[PDB]
Order: sequence, then C-alpha cells, then structure tokens
Amino acid sequence: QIDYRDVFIEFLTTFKGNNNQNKYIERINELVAYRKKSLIIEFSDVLSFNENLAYEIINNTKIILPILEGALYDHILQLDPTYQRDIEKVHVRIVGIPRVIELRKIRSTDIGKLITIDGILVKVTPVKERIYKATYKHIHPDCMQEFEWPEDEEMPEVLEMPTICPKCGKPGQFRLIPEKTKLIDWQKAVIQERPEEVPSGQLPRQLEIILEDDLVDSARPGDRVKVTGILDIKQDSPVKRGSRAVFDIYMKVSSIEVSQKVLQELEISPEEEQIIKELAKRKDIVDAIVDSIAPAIYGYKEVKKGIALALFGGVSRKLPDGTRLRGDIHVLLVGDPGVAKSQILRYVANLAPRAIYTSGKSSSAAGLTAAAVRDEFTGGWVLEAGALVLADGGYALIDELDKMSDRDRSVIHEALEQQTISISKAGITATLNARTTVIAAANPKQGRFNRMKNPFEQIDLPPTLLSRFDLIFVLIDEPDDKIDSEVARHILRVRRGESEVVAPKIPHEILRKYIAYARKNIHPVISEEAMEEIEKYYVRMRKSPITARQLEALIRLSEAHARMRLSPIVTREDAREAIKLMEYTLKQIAM
Amino acid sequence: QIDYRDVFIEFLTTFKGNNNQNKYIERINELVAYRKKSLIIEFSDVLSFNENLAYEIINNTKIILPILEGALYDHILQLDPTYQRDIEKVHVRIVGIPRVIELRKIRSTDIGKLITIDGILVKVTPVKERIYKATYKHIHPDCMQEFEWPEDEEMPEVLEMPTICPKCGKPGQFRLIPEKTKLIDWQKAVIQERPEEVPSGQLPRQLEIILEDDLVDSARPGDRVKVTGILDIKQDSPVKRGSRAVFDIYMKVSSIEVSQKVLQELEISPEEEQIIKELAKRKDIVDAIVDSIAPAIYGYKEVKKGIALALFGGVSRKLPDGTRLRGDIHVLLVGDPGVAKSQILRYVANLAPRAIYTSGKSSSAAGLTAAAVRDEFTGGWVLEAGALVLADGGYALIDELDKMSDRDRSVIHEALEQQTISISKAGITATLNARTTVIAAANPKQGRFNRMKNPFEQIDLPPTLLSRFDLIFVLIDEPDDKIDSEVARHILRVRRGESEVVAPKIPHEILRKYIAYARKNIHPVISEEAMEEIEKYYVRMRKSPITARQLEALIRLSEAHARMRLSPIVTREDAREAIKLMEYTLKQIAM
Ligand SMILES: Nc1ncnc2c1ncn2[C@@H]1O[C@H](COP(=O)(O)OP(=O)(O)O)[C@@H](O)[C@H]1O
Ligand SMILES: Nc1ncnc2c1ncn2[C@@H]1O[C@H](COP(=O)(O)OP(=O)(O)O)[C@@H](O)[C@H]1O
Ligand SMILES: [Cl-]
Ligand SMILES: [Cl-]
Ligand SMILES: [Cl-]
Ligand SMILES: [Cl-]
Ligand SMILES: [Cl-]
Ligand SMILES: [Cl-]
Ligand SMILES: [Mg+2]
Ligand SMILES: [Mg+2]
Ligand SMILES: [Zn+2]
Ligand SMILES: [Zn+2]
Repeated sequence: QIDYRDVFIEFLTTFKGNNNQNKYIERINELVAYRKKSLIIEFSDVLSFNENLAYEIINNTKIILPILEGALYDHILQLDPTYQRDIEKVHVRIVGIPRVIELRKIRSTDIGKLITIDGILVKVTPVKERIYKATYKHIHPDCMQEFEWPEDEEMPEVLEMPTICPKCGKPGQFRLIPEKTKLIDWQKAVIQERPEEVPSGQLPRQLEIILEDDLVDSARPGDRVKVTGILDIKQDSPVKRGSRAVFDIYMKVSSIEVSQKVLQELEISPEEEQIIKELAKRKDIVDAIVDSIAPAIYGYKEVKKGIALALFGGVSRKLPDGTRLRGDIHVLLVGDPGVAKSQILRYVANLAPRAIYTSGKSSSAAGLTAAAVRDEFTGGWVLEAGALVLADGGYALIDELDKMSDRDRSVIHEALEQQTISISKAGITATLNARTTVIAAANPKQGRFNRMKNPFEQIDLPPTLLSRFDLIFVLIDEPDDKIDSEVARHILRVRRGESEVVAPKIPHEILRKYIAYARKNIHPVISEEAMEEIEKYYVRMRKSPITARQLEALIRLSEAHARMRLSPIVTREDAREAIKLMEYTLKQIAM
Repeated sequence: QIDYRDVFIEFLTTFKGNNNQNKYIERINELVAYRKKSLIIEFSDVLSFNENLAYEIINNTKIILPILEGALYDHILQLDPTYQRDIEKVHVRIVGIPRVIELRKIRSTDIGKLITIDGILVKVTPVKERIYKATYKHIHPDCMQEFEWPEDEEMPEVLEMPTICPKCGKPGQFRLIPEKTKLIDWQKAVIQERPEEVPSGQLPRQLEIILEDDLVDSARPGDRVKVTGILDIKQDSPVKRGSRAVFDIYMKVSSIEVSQKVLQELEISPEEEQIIKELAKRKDIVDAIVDSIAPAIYGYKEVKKGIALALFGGVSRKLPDGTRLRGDIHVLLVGDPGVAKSQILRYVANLAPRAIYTSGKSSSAAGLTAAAVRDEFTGGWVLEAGALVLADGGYALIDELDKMSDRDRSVIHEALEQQTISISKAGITATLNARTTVIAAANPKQGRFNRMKNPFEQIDLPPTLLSRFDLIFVLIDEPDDKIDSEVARHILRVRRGESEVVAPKIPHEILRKYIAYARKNIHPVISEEAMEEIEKYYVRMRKSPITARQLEALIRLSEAHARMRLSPIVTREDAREAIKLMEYTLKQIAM
C-alpha cells in the first residue's frame, strides 16, 4: 500500500493549466463559492501529472475513488469550514477515462487511442531487449567513425540503417555497436477473451500486446489481467508487400494488472424491492414458492422443496479462521427411467435467471468444467469454459450426469467442493471460479434399480461424487391406479395446447428478482434453538450410518430455509423443516 | 426492429430518375390512370436509395414484401380513394434482385456481378485492418515530406509505394505513417455448401469471402448464412506468376445474415387436391392405405399399419409453455434371421418421395448423423451430413441399425428426441436439423431369441435407444404349414418378370401427394372421447412395466391415425385403434 492521498492533493494544488494557472485550485474555488458538490477532473491531466495515480484510478476505481473524495472534502473544509453546513459530501468525476472494450469488439475507430481490455494471459515470451537508439561504426579505412543512428528520432520497430555515413558522407558497411547502443526491456504476450464471454465450443479471440521496461513480467500465463494501452497495426514481414495491405492489431501496453472476475448483479428496483418485501411478510410464502417451482407436474412436494432451497443456497462464507465455507447446495435426482427427471430440470431453466441447462454428454472439449484447447489458426493454446465455469455465480442444471466425460469426472470433485477448476497446459496454469449451484439428474446403469439392491451401486457415479450432494432423491415409479391416472390426466392436459391452468402460484419473473435479492442482501445467522435441535438430531440419526458431511448439509439447508424466510436467523421450525426433508430422502433410499 | 414502411414510401416519393424526374411518382400515376395492379421496381434503384431496404428485400423477402404492398396500397388509396372500387390489392415486383446461385455452380459469367449464395460458415479470421488510403514519408535529407499515396486512387489490395516521390520527384526510401493513414476493418471467412446439397461421403466445396467495416463479425463458425456480394479473382501470391495463370475465386461481401434452412414442399395440383378429398371420404381408407403400403408381402397387417402411421406422423408442435413437442413417430422392427425386415424397409423406400434407404453401418464418416471432417487440399474442416440430416423434413429407412458406429450411438439419441445433431470441432459449433422420421430393422446379437429371455437384451441397442421408438415389432417366424407355403408362393411369383398380381391398392404417386398434403394441412386436435379412453388405458396397462413415455407415444399415434382420416379431430375410434396396435406390439414381446 502507498499513499495516493498526498499525490492527489498535491496534483490539485500544483498542476498547471494552459496559462500556467493552477487549473484545479481555481476549480475548487468556484465549487466552494457556488456550493457545488462535484469536482470534474480530466483524466489526461492526472495521467500527465502522476501515472501511478492515473492507473490506480483505472485498475482500482471502486476503492480509490471514495478515498479521493474524502481527501478533497477535508481539503475543502480547510478552505472554508462553512461549506459543511450546506454539503455533507463531495463527488469527484473523472472524465476522459479509457473506454473498456470487449476484446472481440475492437474496430478501426480504436486504433491510436488509450483503451482497456479484460482478459486472461495465455502466453508470455522471455524478456528480450529492444534498441531505441543505436550506435553504428562505419567500417571503412577512411572513416571508421561512430555515431548514434536515428538522429533526433527513435529507431523504428523495424531496424533501419544509414545509406550515407553521416560522419563521412560516403556509403559502406555499418557494424552496429552494442556497447554504445541503448536498450529497453521487451516482452510479447498474448491475451484471450474471458472464458465467460465466449459461446460454448467457440474459440476465444486473441490479441498480441507488448510490454516494455517496467511492465515486463507483470504477470504469468493463466492470469486474469486488465491491460490498458494503445492499439496499433503491425506485420510480421515489415515494410514489404506479402499478401496485401492488411495488418494485424496489437496493443502497446501502458499499464497491466492481474484482476479478479466481476460478476454483474441484477438490477434492483426499489419498486420491486418493496413488492418482494411484501411477499416476505406472506405466511404461506415457503409453500407457494415450492408450489410455484414446477406446476406442470403432479406432487413431488418434497423434491420441489429441495430445488427451492438449492436456488436460495446457504451462507457461503469464506473466512480466515476456517478458509472457505461453501453455501451453495447441490441436489441430485436419481430415478427410474420415465419418472420426469430430464423434464423437471428443463422446467427450472425456464425459471433460470442465471442458469445453464445442459447434459452429462457434451460435444465440446470443455464439457461441464473447462479445458485448454489448441487453435490451429494461431497455433497457441487457449482456455474454454464448460458449464460450471460459465454458470459461475449461478445455477447449472445438469441432465444425464450419468453419461459424463472422463475428463469431467476427474475435475468434477474440485468444482463441487472447492468451487474452482484448475487447468495446467503448455505454460498455462489458471484457476477459474466455479461458484455454481448444481442440480443434476441421473439414471442407473441398466434401468430400474427398484430391486432390493442398494440404489447407489446401480448408478454410474462414484460414491465420492455422491457424498458431494446435500440432497439426493431416489425416485421410483410404482403404479397406484389413482396416481397413474393423475399423471396421465396431467400429461394429456399439457399435451393439449394452451388453456392450461398450470401457472406458478407465485410469479416467475418476480421470483427471479425474489431469489437474487435473497442471495445478495440476506445472510441468515445460526440460531441457538436450531443449534440444539440439529445437534440432537445428528446424534439421533447416527445412533440409527450417517456422516459428518450430512451434518454439513444440514446446516446449509437450514440457512437456506431461513433465507426464503429472510429473517435472517435460523429457527427451530427452520432446522426441523431441514431435517424433515433430509429424513424423507433417507427413508427413500430404503426404496 | 426498424420500420421499412416509411423508407419504402420515401423511396417512391423522392427517388430521382436519369432526368431528375421522380421516376416512381410517375409509375404510380400511370398505374392509377390505367388501373394497373402491379408496380415494377428496379432493384438497383432501391439499392442506391437505401441499402438497408435493398438487403432486407433480399434476406427477408417473404415477410417484407406483403408489408410493402400494403404500404403502396394505402399510398394509392390516398391518391385516388376510388382505385379501391376496381382493385383490392397491389403487387410490387422487384426486377433485378441478385440471382441465387448454388455454390458449386459458380462460373466465369458470375465474376463482376451481384449474386447471393447460401451456405454454412466454417472459418473466420480475427478482425484485422486494411489500409485503403496511405500516408507516406520520403526518408531523404533533401525531402523528408509526407503525402497520401494512391492519389485520386484507392490503395490496391496489394501494397504499392511510389518509385518517384511526388513532392520532391527524387526516388529513395519510403516510410509508412500509420497515424495519418486511414484504416478499414477486414475479415476473411470460409463458407461451404449446405450439407444437404452434398452427395454422401463427398467433400463440400468451399469459398473465401471478405467482410469489411460493419460486416466484420456478422456471424460465427457453424452458422448457416446468406451472403450477397460480388465475386472476383485473387492470387495468394500477388503479381508474380506462381505455377500458372489460374486464379481463385472469392466474394467481396455486401450483405451477410444468419439464415434458416428452407425445405421445399411438393406441388399439389388443385386437381390432385380435389382427388385427395374424394379419396378421404372413402370407406376403407385406413385399410386401403395399409394394403397399399407393401403388397409384395402377405400379412403383417399391423406392421403395415405401424409404418402407415409413421409416415403421416403426429401433431409435432414447438411452443414456449412446454417448448418442443415431437410429432414424428419412430418404428423399429426387431426380428429373426430371414423374417423379411430388410425387404420391407426397401419396399417402403420405393414408395419413398422424401426418403433415404440406408444401412446401419456406413463407409462415410458422417454415417447416420453428421460429423466434422478434414479436407487435405484446403486444410480446413467441414461438415458432412449423414442420413438423418439429409433426410430432414422426411424419412430415413435404416436397415441393420444393429450395426452402427461408435459416433452414431453417441449422438443418435439427440436426433431421435431433439431432432437435431450438434457438432463441435475446431472453431466450429453447428446445430443441424434432423427432423426426420425413422423406420429401422434390427437383428438379435446372434440369432433367434424365442427363448424365454427378454427380447431387447438380445438385440444390440441400449434400452435407452429402444425407449425412443413409439412402436417396436418383435418378429419371430414359426412354421404353421400353410403360412410358409404362402411365402413360398409369394417369392416364386416375385420371380416372374412382369406385374405380379398384387401392387399398390391405392395409387402410390397419388399417395405420396396424399401424405404430404395430410402432413402440411392436417393438424388433428386431441378429442374429449380420445382423452378419456387413452387415460383409462394408461392406468389399465400399467396394472400388470409401462412408462409415461408410452403415453406421449400413444397420443402421437392417435393424432397420426386421425391425420389419415384428415378430420382433423381425434375420436374414440382413434385412441382405440391407436391402443389396439400398441397392445398387439406388447403381446408380441411375450414371444
Ligand atoms: N408428475 C408428473 N408431472 C408431469 N409430468 C410427468 C410426471 N410424471 C411423469 N411425467 C411425464 O414424464 C415424461 C418425461 O419422462 P423423463 O423425464 O424424460 O424420463 P427420464 O428422466 O428417465 O428421461 C414427461 O413427458 C411427462 O409428461
Ligand atoms: N411375408 C412375406 N412376404 C414376402 N416375402 C417374404 C415374406 N416373408 C419372408 N419373405 C422372404 O424373405 C426374404 C428376405 O429375408 P430377409 O428380410 O433378408 O431376412 P433379414 O431381415 O434377417 O435380412 C425375401 O427374399 C422374401 O422372399
Ligand atoms: Cl466504458
Ligand atoms: Cl476514445
Ligand atoms: Cl475466473
Ligand atoms: Cl434465382
Ligand atoms: Cl447477373
Ligand atoms: Cl440445418
Ligand atoms: Mg433423460
Ligand atoms: Mg437384413
Ligand atoms: Zn564514414
Ligand atoms: Zn521527397
């Protein structure tokens, strides 16, 4: 950490304008005299005064700005303590700040200007050296003198020689002198689009960037970075023809920092915020939701409640004392073929605000996780995001998880538990966030597993994976004349076109907004009561087989129930509900 | 959306002819004075007045045309309200719209003209920049000046710098000045023939196309597109003779849009249409059709009825509430060695208007589905279409399905259920329509399975696949003296050269025409009576096994039957007949 508060104040009080006037001393004065609450700062001014500050404003905008406003405020109360009786705070507005362009939208209108790109590094060359001023010796018996070539002019990226010795005037052989030539650190790197911004199966576009001097080695392959610089056009075969008058685009980096991915939340309407605030009050809230989850289905009151809790999720707090505590809850539905599994998933996607519906079988290399791929056209490797990476921060409804890739099975455990996926290929080592909630459907290898034989050996999924699902609903279909009829009826109605009173009790769009608010602003805290009940339940159920991992889920489900409750506090009623669901699942395994 | 209605009217009221006259104001006036019902518009005129409209007419002809006609009509009733007592509608005719050429038929007579090709994108280069107008500096101590090069002339594709400085007149070294040079976005892409238009196992031809400025990135690899532009010739190695004076052909794009595949229907002569209604009123129509399916075989009344319903298909309806509903019905014939399966398929192929008879094993990489293949001569990948993709919108009579590729088993579930096949290879990700009805034959792993052993395990196809066939006819051949005798006769007869007595009971040609009509115009609506019968049956058959999948099939078969009725309303008779067959197939399992 460094103090940008003094450079900022120093910049305001000493920067010089077109007429050697203190541009900002005067602007701060008017602001005072007219009781204004914003100071308009030009980016180029700061950039020219102190590059470090300029870039801190670009790379750490959200943290640095509030500090600068505070420093400006204190500075103002110093000029006039009275300002405070009229204004509580000041706003600094930086105009002229480099546009943020998505890598794949770079056009000719951007060449020559200062912009900023977001991406991931996939290649770095070793540090080399560039000549920005040479010294040649005119090997000639009458001459043999030396001189700095590009006179009053930096050498070109292409290397140019002196046709006519400027010391002797006569041509000849020029033998570059290294000892007296000046050098600058150079490094070529390649950055690709952020995996999340690329359509499944598609190759992520790439861009060449040049780091020089102090920027050399600011990052390593596999790093997510924010690069700011000027784009220009180049050619591998310079100043000559070749195939045309077509040029490649590359950036001359000015600043580069490793960054963190920023999920973009959904717009909250204070109108909606209260609307939701209203439903929360409602008493049959918990049940409407479950009943709104997937109407085009008869019953499954419990199964629907599972999905419901999954959508809201648990605490999800990662802290020092005990590192990461995952709040996302995963739900798996194993069942007899034709029991609506593959169906129910698809239905939730239609409710999906931030989801991805996909199956255990993929046609893309990434699949359900991620992977490094080779790009024939560029010859370099790149990272492609599978479903869990694309679904980060959201939901990933996985169907036929039974038929999942070999590559997927390997890294699958990491994504569900660690909530990340690490990739190592070529010189690339990157860790992508897979903070996503999972709801998958699975079938037993041969078909109905209803046979007294255990349910889990019948499914093509290692018991290691199973232990990772907070709730697993073993499903079987036994005909109960009435129920079959019920299902039939339901199906016949759905098949017959429109006119179907199969609408969610609660409103979908309004529910989406419901959940989001629910995951962003509400963070349930464990209750004393819950703690007691669950604890007793745990010993009880174990006295019955169970694992501490189940306990892990228990707490998560409780938190979830409470999040729909938005208390935000857990309550015995909560826990109870949580354990209730959990037991129903266990008696289910008994088939 | 944009409204082309005002631009259109604007074009009519303001366009200017060769003699500054309002060309169209006068054409509209004569149309009025002479009570004409068609306005002739020249494509070139529209194109020169407003490119967006010109291309909307080219890319969205079917939708845009009626709108323009409507707008012209109103413009007309405005000039003369009376025009309406003599004419109801006006037609706009666009003379001069670019011709639509099949990629493989491009010839020298097309170079230089505006045409339109239909294809699928397979490669896209990253966005580059092209100099259309440069700025050059004369590196020379006496000159050192600047100047835009191609004077009054755009820089050519190839880079050409002045031999003699136009400022000083004296030759020397020239240094490009990027900052003062003007750039235009550039992109090279490769388009291939529509998979459907390419013979099995054959490589689809390709074409280089150049996108510039705002056409850059109008699509991605894997996309079906409609490109409009001018073809020209190029040499990868400019101005120098390579191997000969032969040139490649590429297109300079003017317009490119992602398109949808357009199946072309059969032409119903209103005579055939009336004939059709007469046939429909007929008494033994259902049985007529079955007897006409394949007389060259005796019996198999139910099998012939199955095939029959498969051709007419179910409702097939894609809508939001329950997204995609599949109407195509799939039939599978499992049997003993020598029970006539292979023969029957091929016989139904003879009646095939929109079908592809083909075996389970293929010698082509595509096979039954599709696949990305590599082309050695061009070095790029391409998409090839298998039987289900070529048969889209039609039928695919598969024989010996038992013997199918590894790649096939993988993606076939998609084809039968989703009626699509997705492919991901290199930077290509495409989804090809596979809306095709399947009728296959299959043999048991080794032989006769009469054994008490369950039929399906003996045929090499995962139960997952079988569950996708609405009707499966397990066949077995027992002697029963007389019947064998019947077959002998048939075969012996079939050996006579001309016209063995039995043949289509109903006119084949007329039948094809029949089905097509049925499928296009008929859309049977489920019926109350049907609803209850089927429901009561669902519960009944489940009382002794059965699945909801059986339900969605039952409903489709009903619709099909009613479709041959052409009501279009299902009836109690429907379901009844539908379930009748369904039962027969089930009793058949017991072997
Ligand atoms: N309770 C139910 N509510 C609505 N539809 C049901 C229900 N039970 C079964 N179905 C039917 O089951 C069908 C889906 O079966 P499916 O989920 O594809 O089996 P699987 O999961 O093994 O692939 C749907 O078309 C639906 O009509
Ligand atoms: N009902 C039938 N009508 C006409 N021909 C039949 C009939 N049943 C059997 N055949 C004879 O069976 C032969 C075809 O046997 P085939 O279908 O090739 O056995 P598979 O299906 O195992 O390959 C034909 O040449 C045909 O003469
Ligand atoms: Cl921006
Ligand atoms: Cl800008
Ligand atoms: Cl990330
Ligand atoms: Cl045409
Ligand atoms: Cl022409
Ligand atoms: Cl298609
Ligand atoms: Mg399924
Ligand atoms: Mg055969
Ligand atoms: Zn010299
Ligand atoms: Zn000159």
